[PDB]
Amino acid sequence: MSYKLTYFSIRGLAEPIRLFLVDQDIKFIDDRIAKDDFSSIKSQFQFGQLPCLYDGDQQIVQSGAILRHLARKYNLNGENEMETTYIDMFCEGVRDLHVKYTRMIYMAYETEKDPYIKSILPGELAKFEKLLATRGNGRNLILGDKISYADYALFEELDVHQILDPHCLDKFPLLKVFHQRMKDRPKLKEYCEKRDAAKVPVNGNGKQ
Amino acid sequence: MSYKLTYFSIRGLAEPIRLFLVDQDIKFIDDRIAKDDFSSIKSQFQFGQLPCLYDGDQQIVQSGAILRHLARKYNLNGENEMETTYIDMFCEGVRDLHVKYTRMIYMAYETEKDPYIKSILPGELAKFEKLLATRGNGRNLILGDKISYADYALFEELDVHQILDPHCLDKFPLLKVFHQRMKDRPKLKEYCEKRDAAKVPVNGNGKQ
Ligand SMILES: CCCCCCSC[C@H](NC(=O)CC[C@H]([NH3+])C(=O)O)C(=O)NCC(=O)O
Ligand SMILES: CCCCCCSC[C@H](NC(=O)CC[C@H]([NH3+])C(=O)O)C(=O)NCC(=O)O
Repeated sequence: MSYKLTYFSIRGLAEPIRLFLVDQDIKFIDDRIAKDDFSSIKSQFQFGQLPCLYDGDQQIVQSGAILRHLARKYNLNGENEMETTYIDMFCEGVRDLHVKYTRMIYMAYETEKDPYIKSILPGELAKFEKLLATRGNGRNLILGDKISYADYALFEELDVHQILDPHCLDKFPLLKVFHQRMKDRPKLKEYCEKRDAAKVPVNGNGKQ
Repeated sequence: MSYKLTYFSIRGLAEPIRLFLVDQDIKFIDDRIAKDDFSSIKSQFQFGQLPCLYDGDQQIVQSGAILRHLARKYNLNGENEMETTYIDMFCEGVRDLHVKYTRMIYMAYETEKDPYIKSILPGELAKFEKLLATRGNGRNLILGDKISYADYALFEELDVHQILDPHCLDKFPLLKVFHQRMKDRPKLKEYCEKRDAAKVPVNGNGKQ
């Protein structure tokens, strides 16, 4: 196949890209590497890291650049400049939350999980609840009736946070409904069921 | 008057945006706020954070989204899909280095500065030295002859690292020369010399 996505055998940074491809029914090689095999191939990647998307003869690293490239190719980058900017801004906010999440996961899970759930996460989710409402009253997708790459990133971030704290979206009905809407899309429903059956690790250290 | 960039009175995340605006002769209000004034206006921003670009009636937060929007608007976004993807990838790499840099600056300057300079920074710069060479043999700008938004980000990242370690580019001829080339652009030369004579801090904690 012409698309190949190389990453570790976890959800991590690649999962929104996987979700984009699965939902759009773009067939790809999901190339999942063992942690010990990475050293021998790391020099092949431009910053020594994954994920990497091979798109025909093009080798593209950096998850955000991969997503935006696919978005342009498949018309999921908004319909005008303002929409393009908005989904970019939204998606960058999602990345900020993921940074806070991964710092807690990898550096301080045993002591910072509880405080993160109680004192950090609610205020961060509230920013998205308010933002999501700006188009289509937040009752469909980030841009309203048309899907964009930012929807896959937000879906994943809400999903991993619900694993972490099953009740984190209780006070956020728009985010809760958005999450379920995205999970109900036929190709994602099937994919997420298989992902759960295999208990795919969210992170590289087994914590979630 | 049609642009206002609101950020703290440091270089930080805003500086590549300032550099883009100045060098492209885009007039803007450089709205540099005091740290104690931010608490009172925090809720006006979509993620409670700066920088913010007011572009006419549009309010755009997230430094990467801001710079990508300006690049589209002023045709500094590459001339085809591969170029646009490439500069995105390159610029995201620059941001990754900045994350390493700021973590050290804000969380462990006294214990981690020397190990950063000796044992992290050189391998990170080597990645950029190799990558720079893929277009124009890396002997002009990131895309070869045409400037792009990524050039401003690479320039600022190289400059702040040269403040940290004056000798860091000695053994990277392409990056060294790129830095020389960018600093000699007349609008940047004027702006940067005024900034540095005014002792504008790189970071918010007085370390650099
Ligand atoms: C234990 C595996 C799980 C770690 C989770 C972090 S994502 C993997 C990490 N890659 C990155 O940090 C990529 C960051 C880049 N900014 C992006 O968004 O793609 C990597 O290749 N790191 C491997 C390495 O540097 O050796
Ligand atoms: C305090 C001076 C030093 C600031 C250095 C960090 S940048 C300022 C910080 N903003 C961000 O971290 C924005 C990150 C965002 N991902 C972006 O790229 O714009 C902020 O508004 N923080 C203020 C806050 O959260 O209250």
